[PDB]
Amino acid sequence: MIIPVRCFTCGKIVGNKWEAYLGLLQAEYTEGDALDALGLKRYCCRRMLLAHVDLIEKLLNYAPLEK
Amino acid sequence: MNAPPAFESFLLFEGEKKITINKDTKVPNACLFTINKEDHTLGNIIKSQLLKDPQVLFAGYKVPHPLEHKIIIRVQTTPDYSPQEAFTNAITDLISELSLLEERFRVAIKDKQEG
Amino acid sequence: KPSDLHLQTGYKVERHMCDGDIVIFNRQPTLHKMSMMGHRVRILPWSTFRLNLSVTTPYNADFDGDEMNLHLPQSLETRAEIQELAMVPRMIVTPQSNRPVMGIVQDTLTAVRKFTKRDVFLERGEVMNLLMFLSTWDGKVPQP
Amino acid sequence: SLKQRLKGKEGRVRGNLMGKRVDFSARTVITPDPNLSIDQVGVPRSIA
Amino acid sequence: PYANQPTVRITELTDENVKFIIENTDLAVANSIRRVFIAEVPIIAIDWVQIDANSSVLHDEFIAHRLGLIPLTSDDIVDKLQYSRDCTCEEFCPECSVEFTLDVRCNEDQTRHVTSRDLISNSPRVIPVTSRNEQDDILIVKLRKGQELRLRAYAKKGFGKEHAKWNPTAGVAFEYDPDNALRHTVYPKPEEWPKSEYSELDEDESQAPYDPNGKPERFYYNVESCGSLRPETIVLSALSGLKKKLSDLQTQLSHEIQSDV
Amino acid sequence: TVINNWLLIEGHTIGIGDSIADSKTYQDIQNTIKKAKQDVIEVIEKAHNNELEPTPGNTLRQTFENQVNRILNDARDKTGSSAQKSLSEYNNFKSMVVSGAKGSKINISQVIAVVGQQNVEGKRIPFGFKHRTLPHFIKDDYGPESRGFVENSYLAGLTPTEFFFHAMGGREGLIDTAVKTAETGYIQRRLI
Amino acid sequence: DDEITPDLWQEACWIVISSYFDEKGLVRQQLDSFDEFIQMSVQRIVEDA
Amino acid sequence: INGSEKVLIAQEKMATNTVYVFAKKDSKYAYTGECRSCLENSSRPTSTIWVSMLAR
Amino acid sequence: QPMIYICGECHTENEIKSRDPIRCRECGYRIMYKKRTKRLVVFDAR
Amino acid sequence: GRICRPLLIVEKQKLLLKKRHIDQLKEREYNNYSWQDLVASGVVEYIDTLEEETVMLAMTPDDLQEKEVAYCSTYTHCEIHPSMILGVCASIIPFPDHNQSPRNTYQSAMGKQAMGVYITNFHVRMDTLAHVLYYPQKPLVTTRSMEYLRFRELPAGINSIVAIASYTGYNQEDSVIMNRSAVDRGFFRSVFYRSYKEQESKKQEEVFEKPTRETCQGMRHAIYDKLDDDGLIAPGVRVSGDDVIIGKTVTLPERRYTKRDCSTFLRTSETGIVDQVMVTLNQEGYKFCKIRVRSVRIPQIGDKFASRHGQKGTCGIQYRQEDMPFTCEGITPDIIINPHAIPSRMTIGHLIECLQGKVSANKGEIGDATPFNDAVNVQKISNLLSDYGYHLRGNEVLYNGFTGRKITSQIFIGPTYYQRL
RNA sequence: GUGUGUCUGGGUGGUGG
Ligand SMILES: [Mg+2]
Ligand SMILES: [Zn+2]
Ligand SMILES: [Zn+2]
Ligand SMILES: [Zn+2]
Repeated sequence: MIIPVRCFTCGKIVGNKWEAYLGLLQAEYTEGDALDALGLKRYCCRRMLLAHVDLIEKLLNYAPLEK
Repeated sequence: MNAPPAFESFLLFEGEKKITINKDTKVPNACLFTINKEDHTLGNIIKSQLLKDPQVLFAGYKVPHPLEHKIIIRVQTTPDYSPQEAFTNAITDLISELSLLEERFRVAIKDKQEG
Repeated sequence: KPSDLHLQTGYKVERHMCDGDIVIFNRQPTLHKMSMMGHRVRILPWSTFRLNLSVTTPYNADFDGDEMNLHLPQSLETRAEIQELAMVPRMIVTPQSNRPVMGIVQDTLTAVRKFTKRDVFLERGEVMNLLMFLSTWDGKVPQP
Repeated sequence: SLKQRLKGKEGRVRGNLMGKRVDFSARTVITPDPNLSIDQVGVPRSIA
Repeated sequence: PYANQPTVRITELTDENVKFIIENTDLAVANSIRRVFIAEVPIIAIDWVQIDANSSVLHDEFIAHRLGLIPLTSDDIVDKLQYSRDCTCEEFCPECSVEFTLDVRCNEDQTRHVTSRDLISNSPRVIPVTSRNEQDDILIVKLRKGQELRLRAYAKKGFGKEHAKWNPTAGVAFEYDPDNALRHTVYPKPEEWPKSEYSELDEDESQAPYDPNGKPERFYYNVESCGSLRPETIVLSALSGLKKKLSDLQTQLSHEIQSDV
Repeated sequence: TVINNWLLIEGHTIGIGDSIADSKTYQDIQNTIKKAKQDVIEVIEKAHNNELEPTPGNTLRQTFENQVNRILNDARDKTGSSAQKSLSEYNNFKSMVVSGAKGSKINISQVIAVVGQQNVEGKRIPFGFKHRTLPHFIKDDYGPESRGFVENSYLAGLTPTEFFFHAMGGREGLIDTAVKTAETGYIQRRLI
Repeated sequence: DDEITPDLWQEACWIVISSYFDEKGLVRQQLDSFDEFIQMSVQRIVEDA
Repeated sequence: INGSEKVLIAQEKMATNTVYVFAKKDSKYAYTGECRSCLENSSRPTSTIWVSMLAR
Repeated sequence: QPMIYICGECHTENEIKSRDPIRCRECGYRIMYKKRTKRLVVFDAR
Repeated sequence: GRICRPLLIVEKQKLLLKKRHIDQLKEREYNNYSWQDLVASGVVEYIDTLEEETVMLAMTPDDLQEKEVAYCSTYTHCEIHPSMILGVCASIIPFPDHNQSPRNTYQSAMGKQAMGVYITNFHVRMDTLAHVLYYPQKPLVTTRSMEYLRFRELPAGINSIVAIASYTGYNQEDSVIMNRSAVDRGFFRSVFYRSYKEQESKKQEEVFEKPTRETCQGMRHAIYDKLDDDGLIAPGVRVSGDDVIIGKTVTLPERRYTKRDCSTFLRTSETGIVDQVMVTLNQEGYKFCKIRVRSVRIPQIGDKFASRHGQKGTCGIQYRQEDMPFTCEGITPDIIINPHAIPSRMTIGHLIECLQGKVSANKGEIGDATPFNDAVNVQKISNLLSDYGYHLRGNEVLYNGFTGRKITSQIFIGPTYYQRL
């Protein structure tokens, strides 16, 4: 539901790359070009940052059970 | 539930030996080296260095079970040349080669930063 | 108390199942004689029973979630009769068709076909590596 | 009734006399292990 | 009979990866060096967390697992640190551990990112990799208003053989004999195979002529660190660790030889 | 043990390249299919215009269906022969099959050349609708595509009509298994 | 000009399907059956009684 | 229903008010005509009527 | 002894004693949640 | 009770649907031009099964072209898309037309057992059984049908690099070998939620409390001090089998044993961390509690896995990263599956999914695997992959993990969607 | 200066091999 810290296959850190990827997409860069600009050359990491679903945002819509 | 502890692939239990020397009885000058808590990393280098030795006529390593953590190294040598000291020779030559490679890598990175 | 734990001859101790114990290994539906067979126990870490790939054929067993029923014979008489009657080697050949019920399968079969080809030539070190996975080897390296 | 107790497959004869539930038995999924012999079976620690 | 004379030729020394060539050595030695890169280079990663507040949607094991995967600058601390099992302290002592603290409360009506900046270290040399002085930080969890996360975590020395979080590398590109001279791999249609980057061949040729006397001699590496250690330090620590492994085995073998004769 | 440890060196795979053939083989497959459809069209024309003479021991529908089945069986045999003849020694499907480990030459033909004729209860796809198999077909269409003959292979991809017909055949297989289990169970219990 | 070419057909039909699923949804049969029962069938049973 | 998420599964019943003719063999009728007939807007229990002809 | 629950809606802390009606102190909600334990929570960061 | 589906309407061998409808539908969120307007425009209509008997149905608009004999020249209706004949679960399958139909049936059955985020408010619900994956991913190879099944925002598996090879014989008989190092990095980690419920009652009378051996009869020798003073485990408490999860005592009609202990215990084989405890009142006013127990499940040997094509398989051995084979770029497989599982099962959709996933991951794109798309075939994907420096058939020169000797046969390796059952 | 009671009997549905 949240971006994994490490790529499953090789172990490159991709926990810091989700927000930069979203910013590049908002900058009308093609997701292939966005992934290229983030240095993810191995297609394992491209899969990592490309197939991720940002479901933690949907969970944040619900109220906390205690404040 | 029955998952083994993660450390157990490299930590020796309370009491057993790291390596054991067993004589093979069906062939002379043949021994089975039982190294505990080890894998293909040491097995392949020791086997390859033994294969480089001309006084060795057999050298092989085997991991009996991937869920277990021991290797069996079988060495057969010329009648004068005992396989135990052949194994010692292999480890010594490997240490020397690794140290030489390390020092050369160190001077290589030194030169690369220097130009 | 340790006075209770003092064993004497004639007592019976219910020890846990150690290695080499004989068990009857059954898979439903129990169709033919080879559907339940005697097996020797080897202790292994994880939570699944483990089988050699050859016995998957007499059991008609796959590894896509198949479960299996183990039975531990309790008396030494029952253990001995399972050992003398129902062990896997003792029943390789089935009476229903007088042919072996179990054989070489899948990976081993394709690789042994690829292995026995006339063009397969093995280097010395490869021969050393393969020769030591032979439990019946006499230790004499053959002439190339 | 008594006839219902005796007649069924889950009844008394076929359900409790001919075949019955037994002690000293285990069940868990099976996985391959080419390193074992054909007569050997891997067993988990908890089951043993 | 005796050791080889392995020469080294380094082609790339970026701060994230090292590309180098080893000649005059065996295939087994090179592959074992690769294995030691992956699994037998000790680094420091979080392996003990104590959560005393977690109102986040991610449960405690989720947060702990994410924390363990965050890389820490392991340079020069791992040399002097000790394994936690090997240390005499009943707790996590500084000579065998590094304490990390995190306490993030989201009192704002906008979403709070619990980045790797919130992992506050008790030592300056070891810190999360992104904190070193451009590049974004590692997201532990997202917090809305009212949710907190308080935890005290310790980082201990460990190697990849126990857990993947202690792996210092991310992708070890090991390759030898690009032109297929040894024919260790057989192409049914060699023309439709892309040339390797280290290929010495021209565009006309598909693969090199076969050489029976040839053996694997030149090995091509590309060790890409995840930032925890410098890649050159990764290679040197790997060599030293493999050497010390062999030394320990030799010492034990000599002890058994003494005990036997 | 020995054979697996050598398989570490040799290795053994299966992939897309093993399910493909050169341009010549695919041209031959398409030509064989086209000739088969031409023969079926000619037999259909003969039956409609009554040049086709019924064979003894059966009716006119049985004669027509038997001839259509012969033509399509010949087409499947020729396409399978062409596909198998096109294989290389490095083909992994061929390796799995000739070793007898798993698969069959029929599986190779279905994957590479032609899936073949889909059958329901031993005959072609019935006219579930009024005189047609699907609403996409003309009434009284006895051609191959209309009655379940899957021209394409598993590599090229089944057309949706062929997908539905293949689903019907698979459903028949599943139902047969489901009833067979209970029937044989009772027979076995009585026998023991 | 007032026609869809083959190259444009795929995006057109998927737009049509997207519109359908945006409107009807996936469980429309159950909701519609229950709505009909509540709105009409209960009243019809009561009046018919 | 009592905290349990229940789902009603659609039941595939034979259509009503429509005459169907089936080849009910292995019986003393040859052809039969079934009409499961129910009246609209009250759903009184179906009064199926079969019309059949003898076999000879 | 001073058992604390949490309202599902108000997220308020309520001192509810044994065999008491389950009522919020503000909105009177019927559903209450327990606070996280105090003993010790430790996970090896795997 | 009549069943019907929408279909486009064909008149004079032309689609009544024109470019104007699509142009309006593109602005659907703006000018509220809905599917209802399309129905009212006379462009689509619902055709019953009985009506379907007498229609002349066109598979696709290019089937309407009169460049030849044209088969039929009186088409009355046209399918919107042939992929719409598939149900919910069959829509998940990529390239279902490249598979044997029993495999598609098995995947339809097994898609209902795959793990994932079953609902967005799962932390609120107190279902008796619940499985949630740590890191679900939308499939790289995606059919357009599950754009509307909510699959790309509630996915049920992970895109994983599988290599179809016979590595060590532990993947035989439909079994898999998976990367232990990947599993440590969160690959297919999931959480199992178990909920218990209990009600107190008065007729005798029973209450929630922390029982004591001096006033309760016949309890078990389990730690009752895990409970709070009200007889309920607090959240964040590790709990094992035969541990009291709810402390409940019933009074007896008629010392040491004035009450009988009727406490509910955790299931004997189950362990976990208590994560959510709720106390409320039932319909008739008695106290009623629900306790959710959280158990993190690491993928281990024996856990069942399945592709999207009926390629089920229990996990065999797990090898660490160094033991697993690797490409020239250091890309180990996440899973290794046996090649023998393919030929008898005909799951060519598995291979095409791997090829398309490789192309998509290298391209930075999401591949289309809508079943009856003529625009996509194996050759175009192969040419695409060859443009990215890989072998066009998805094969690679793998290296042995134990020895570093490059394997003689080039292994087929690529990303494909996998599911944990 | 100790220690056994573990809600049965039916029905319905789903599932695995
Ligand atoms: Mg079965
Ligand atoms: Zn990666
Ligand atoms: Zn210490
Ligand atoms: Zn409230």
